[PDB]
Amino acid sequence: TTYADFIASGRTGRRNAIH
Amino acid sequence: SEQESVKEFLAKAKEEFLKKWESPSQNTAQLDHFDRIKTLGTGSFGRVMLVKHKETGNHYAMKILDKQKVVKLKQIEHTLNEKRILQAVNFPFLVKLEFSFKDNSNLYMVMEYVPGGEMFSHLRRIGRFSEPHARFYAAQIVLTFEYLHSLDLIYRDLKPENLLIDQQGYIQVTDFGFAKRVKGRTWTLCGTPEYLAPEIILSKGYNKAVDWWALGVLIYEMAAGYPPFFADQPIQIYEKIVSGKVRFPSHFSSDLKDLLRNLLQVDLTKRFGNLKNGVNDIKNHKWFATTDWIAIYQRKVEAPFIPKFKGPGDTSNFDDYEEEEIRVSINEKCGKEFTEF
Ligand SMILES: Nc1nccc2cccnc12
Repeated sequence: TTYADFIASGRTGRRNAIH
Repeated sequence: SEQESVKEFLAKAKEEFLKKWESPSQNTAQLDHFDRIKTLGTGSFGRVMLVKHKETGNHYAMKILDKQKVVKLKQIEHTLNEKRILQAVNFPFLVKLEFSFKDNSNLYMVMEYVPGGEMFSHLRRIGRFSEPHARFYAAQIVLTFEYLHSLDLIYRDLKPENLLIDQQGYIQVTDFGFAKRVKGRTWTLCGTPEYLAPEIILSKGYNKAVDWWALGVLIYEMAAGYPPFFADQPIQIYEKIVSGKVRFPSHFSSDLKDLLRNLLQVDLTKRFGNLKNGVNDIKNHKWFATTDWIAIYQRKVEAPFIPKFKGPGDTSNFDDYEEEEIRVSINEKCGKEFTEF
């Protein structure tokens, strides 16, 4: 499921701004 | 008539904003006015700490920026933007700047303490919000962006990490680190990867329409539990964003998908919020048909939940962070660069 893919991804924590 | 009232409200709001924009407050407290309690969040420039103001006993969130780090990161003008704008704005869903000052080492912005934690924390824990709950939060962002944009301000860092829940269950936007007052287009590469509009990624001039794109990303993430474009490498996120494709969970209502196709529109000439009707293409969309915009502004709508509160100065709705001792150098750093702060 897309949710399972999200939860296993490296991007579920707080996301830093870019610049 | 409703639209004329909004017009008149924003006109008076701009008169008040510009008075403070042109004559910013400066140096309205000092560090030893506060007892430092606990770190509430971290960032590249510094940290936000829970503090107690000694003379009143009020709790505040004090954002601390290391001037030398701000310079190294080429964020001088953005940091001046952030404080000049925050001290001038006034809206129910914008965190209130109460004091600001600087010393030899750091910049300090002292805000009203919002005790209910980041929306990010509640969203990750519960998984996803129902559409009524997501609509309740989204409506507040719609009104906040209508306010900011009317003042020629672009926010540029919308995400759940920056939306705090207050004791009434309503949203307070914090972190104006990328907020900018601009009438033309602008060009700075800034934001958070999942929320970047295509025109930012592609190095085009852009305007307030990037905030409405980001609203589409936020509403999607609130209602789905994951953002519309994600991957472990930022480059792959950008490839998804510019591709023009987006898929929706099967539980997304028909109205929600139609709203999101118009917000997550790669074509600036078709993106809701950037058309002839401005924000009213959003406010009048069927997905918002039950939203009482005035009642939301007046905080008269029952919230989806009220965060838990053990007492004043309680931080249980926030993660724990490693504490670092705030040091102030004997020598003034970067004085010229931050003279107006
Ligand atoms: N105004 C605030 N209140 C509580 C927590 C906060 C965390 C980061 C930034 N601002 C905050």
